[PDB]
Amino acid sequence: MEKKLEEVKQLLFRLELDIKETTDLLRNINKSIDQLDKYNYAMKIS
Amino acid sequence: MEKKLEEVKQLLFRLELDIKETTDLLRNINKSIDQLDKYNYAMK
Amino acid sequence: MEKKLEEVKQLLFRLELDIKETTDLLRNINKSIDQLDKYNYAMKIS
Amino acid sequence: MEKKLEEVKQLLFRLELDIKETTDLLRNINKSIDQLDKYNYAM
Repeated sequence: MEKKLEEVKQLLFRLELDIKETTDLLRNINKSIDQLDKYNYAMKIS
Repeated sequence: MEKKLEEVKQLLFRLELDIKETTDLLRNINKSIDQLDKYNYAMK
Repeated sequence: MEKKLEEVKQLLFRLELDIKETTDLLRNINKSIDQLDKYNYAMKIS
Repeated sequence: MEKKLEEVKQLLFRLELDIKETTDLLRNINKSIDQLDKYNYAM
């Protein structure tokens, strides 16, 4: 079982990395949309 | 096996916290996107 | 920008579903760990 | 943003593969747990 638990641990590390890389990409996208927000605020509201 | 179970239990929980942060970010992005639609509605 | 955000919306939604599947999986793993703990503890106090 | 979204697509693909691989492993672990219980009545 301990062998199998180690296999689980290694897959959890993979999922953890998947989420890390995905979140980093989301932060990039988030900044992009924030810029679009500020642009459209200036254009349409102010 | 006790220690190994603890190892996995700890890692599971840390990953749950990470995923929570991802979910928060998703919420924020969706709110920013909704803000854009709001400008189209309100400007006009 | 329109269809660019459309694609964003599609990806965000796909990710939302994948996150749900991941969190469910993590709870399922935790259940298995909990059961293994029950057996291990039973051995320890025997 | 085009290329960043493509990278997101690739990460979702990898995530989904990894979810499936983990699900498959867990199924096998749960079978072992069932065997533990099968032979647990008499310690």
